Amino acid sequence: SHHHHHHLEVLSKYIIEHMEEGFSEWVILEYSQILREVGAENLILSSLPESTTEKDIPQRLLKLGLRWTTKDLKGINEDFKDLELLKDGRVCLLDPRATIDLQPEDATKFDYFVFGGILGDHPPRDRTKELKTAYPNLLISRRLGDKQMTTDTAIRTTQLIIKDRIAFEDIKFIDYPEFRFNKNEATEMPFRYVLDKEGKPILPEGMLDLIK
Ligand SMILES: Nc1ncnc2c1ncn2[C@@H]1O[C@H](CSCC[C@H](N)C(=O)O)[C@@H](O)[C@H]1O
Repeated sequence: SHHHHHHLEVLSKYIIEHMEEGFSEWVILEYSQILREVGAENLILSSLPESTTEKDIPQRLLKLGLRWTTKDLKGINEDFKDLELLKDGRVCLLDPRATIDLQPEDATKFDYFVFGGILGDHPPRDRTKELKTAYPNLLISRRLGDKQMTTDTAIRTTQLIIKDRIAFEDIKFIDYPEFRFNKNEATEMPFRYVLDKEGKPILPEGMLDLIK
């Protein structure tokens, strides 16, 4: 049969450079949330190890239609005909150490938004800089405020700024929220989270259950 080889993909893009070994439960929950929020057609998981095959991708992510590749930023265009050439200046790296905060007018300046697929540590190990130094002529950096976010929070904030055109200063965050389940067990999450319409921090589905 010849009809299922169709390049239907042709009919803002988010790129996560996977920088973890394998897929921990937390990574799977975060990536799942990202897929649900930006859509499988608008997300690329890149830079997976060269030995990566479909059996190495978690079934929770494949079920959501994850588009993934072992190519890095410079090779992605070979793999997806639908991805506009990643070109110098039009690719934004979201970087906690950028000088300039992302603003809605940056929607006119960039076509691709790149994030480290990193489970951040505290203190940060500044691994996102690796990305900036790996592609010195491709990427232009933008910040999302002065506090570390998880990958799914950073993508959610970027979508609020770029698609919904909301200024960074207008986004309601909660910094380092505590989740207490009894008078003796509590967990403070050392990241900045977006607040939902109900005043609660937005976490990936199942994250709360995992923390407890
Ligand atoms: N304040 C901020 N500004 C811009 N991007 C951010 C951000 N906080 C998180 N991100 C995005 O979310 C990703 C995961 S968090 C950063 C990992 C941390 N630097 C460490 O090495 O431990 C980053 O790679 C970045 O792309």
